[PDB]
Amino acid sequence: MPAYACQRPTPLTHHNTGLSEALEILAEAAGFEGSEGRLLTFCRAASVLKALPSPVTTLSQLQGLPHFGEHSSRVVQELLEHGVCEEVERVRRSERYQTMKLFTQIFGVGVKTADRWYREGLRTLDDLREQPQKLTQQQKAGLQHHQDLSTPVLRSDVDALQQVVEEAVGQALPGATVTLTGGFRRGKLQGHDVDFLITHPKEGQEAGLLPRVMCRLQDQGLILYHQHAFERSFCIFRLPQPGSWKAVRVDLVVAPVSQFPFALLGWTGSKLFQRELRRFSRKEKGLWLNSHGLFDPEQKTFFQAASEEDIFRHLGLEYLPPEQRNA
DNA sequence: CGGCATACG
DNA sequence: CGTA
DNA sequence: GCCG
Ligand SMILES: Nc1nc2c([nH]c(=O)n2[C@H]2C[C@H](O)[C@@H](COP(=O)(O)OP(=O)(O)OP(=O)(O)O)O2)c(=O)[nH]1
Ligand SMILES: [Ca+2]
Ligand SMILES: [Ca+2]
Ligand SMILES: [Cl-]
Ligand code: NA
Repeated sequence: MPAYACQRPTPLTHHNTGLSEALEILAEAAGFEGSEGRLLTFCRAASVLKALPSPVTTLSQLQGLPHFGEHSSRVVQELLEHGVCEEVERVRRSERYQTMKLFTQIFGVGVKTADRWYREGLRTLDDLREQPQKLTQQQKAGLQHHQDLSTPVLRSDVDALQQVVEEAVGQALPGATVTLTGGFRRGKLQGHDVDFLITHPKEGQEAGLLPRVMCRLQDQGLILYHQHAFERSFCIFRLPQPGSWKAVRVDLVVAPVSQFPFALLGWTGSKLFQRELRRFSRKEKGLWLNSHGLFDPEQKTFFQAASEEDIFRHLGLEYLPPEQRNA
């Protein structure tokens, strides 16, 4: 078992679902307390279990796995012995956990805002709706649309939506393309939102595209919310339903074709996979990775990539298709 | 012990 | 601060 | 919380 998640395949479905879920509750709780280091360790330990070829049945099977020390091992031990880990259950039922989860799920609310609201004594969505002058415009939209946004987006909804985005994109810039990224590209049958990456095969033609796309989608009556030069838009969109519609979150991002493989890689995720890939790049290869490129700070040069395959090759990693990046 | 990804709106 |  |  290699130490970095980007060095091993992680499928979407696996053989240690209950154990990984438990560790991820502790990760999430660590994040609510601003403990990013402990969040990372618990996430990494969970991901290791996702990468195993069979179920963990005995404590000795953790021997030598990376990211399993005293704490993560005791969590697995208790689950294996009793079907339950008392620490995890105590977190699950804490008012702090439940409220921080509720608040941070709102579009426009992060951990820092949720925490402040918590310290002010706020506990429920109706507590937030009573004092709406305290909310940003983004938070107001998040709160109004919270119920629809809490419902998973189905993969079967996505093609119709991609077609409406493609129509708007084609008018904004003929020849521009739309690629489905995120968890759906990794094989997920549901997600909390849809992610589209937009480019054009002629370098430079994509400059100024996103505002033109957004104005057209808004003219079609499809945009319930958006922030508005820019290149990422975090939208709420009107998705058709039988006799009606529902609000869904859609992310749109533009990249020049030169950057497209880096953007595709980044936006395809998973989040842990990307953090691990960027950590690997910098710490093991001395190269700086982001969704725009890969930089050699000694040479002061950017690596040209025509494909995700190029990027794994420039990092000395075995290629993983999107379906094996579910770290 | 230091480090923990790295951007844009 | 929020967002990916 | 864990590695290196
Ligand atoms: N949410 C999130 N995504 C990030 C971050 N950094 C980063 O590179 N990404 C990449 C990894 C994600 O897989 C990708 C798209 O984000 P997402 O939240 O829509 O995640 P997803 O498609 O995998 O999940 P879901 O919609 O199925 O719930 O963006 C981050 O801080 N938060
Ligand atoms: Ca998504
Ligand atoms: Ca998204
Ligand atoms: Cl970036
Ligand atoms: Na939020």
